[PDB]
Amino acid sequence: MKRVMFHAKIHRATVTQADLHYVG
Amino acid sequence: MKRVMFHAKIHRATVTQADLHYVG
Amino acid sequence: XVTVDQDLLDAAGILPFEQVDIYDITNGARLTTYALPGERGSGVIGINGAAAHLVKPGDLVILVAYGVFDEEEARNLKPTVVLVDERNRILEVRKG
Amino acid sequence: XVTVDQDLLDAAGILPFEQVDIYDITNGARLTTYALPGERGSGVIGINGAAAHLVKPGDLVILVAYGVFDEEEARNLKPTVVLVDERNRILEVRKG
Repeated sequence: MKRVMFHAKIHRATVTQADLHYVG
Repeated sequence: MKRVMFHAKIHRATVTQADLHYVG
Repeated sequence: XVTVDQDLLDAAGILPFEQVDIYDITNGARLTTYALPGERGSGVIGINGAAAHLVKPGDLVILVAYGVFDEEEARNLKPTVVLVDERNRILEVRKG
Repeated sequence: XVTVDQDLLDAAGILPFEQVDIYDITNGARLTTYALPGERGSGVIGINGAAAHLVKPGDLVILVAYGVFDEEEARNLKPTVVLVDERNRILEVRKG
């Protein structure tokens, strides 16, 4: 069996910007 | 470790129809 | 589920029956389903099934496919992005 | 999607295009998307696309990556945790 594990994370980051209509 | 990666996408498509009671 | 113009699937490199996520730009819904091949050149993006509760006709969406990669392949991956117009005709395809 | 200062990706060991989950501390949203490399040193955490409906500027978040492991590797895994400040500058990195 293969396991799904948490391997990395960026904790408590702050969102700096948002772009709902981003194109890419 | 195997990674789960985004490999493809269709960006900003428009939904043309819907069928909640589709049979298939 | 989601019926997709097979031309789009080809351009995306998404296979029929492949799992895909749908992220709704219009209303913010996010769900998981799978792709079904649609009439080529029709530009069809049809929401079948339960998904109809969340994704409506006229909504702008993003269909995303994720794969499982080995380390080496992951590091060299150049994802495919298909850009389309209001009728779902291809405008451009980007890689990487 | 989510544009992330590549410095952060490097520290995390998260690859560009890798799937990541975003858990919103500010409002409780939880979603799945992928990482895009952002300007190094900018501290950018940008929410692109549909995700903008759920994750807003100013929100505190957690970006998590999950991998698929073999039994042996799973048992010896020491996950990487990147701690950052209010500008997304690295404060510390923990492993295990």
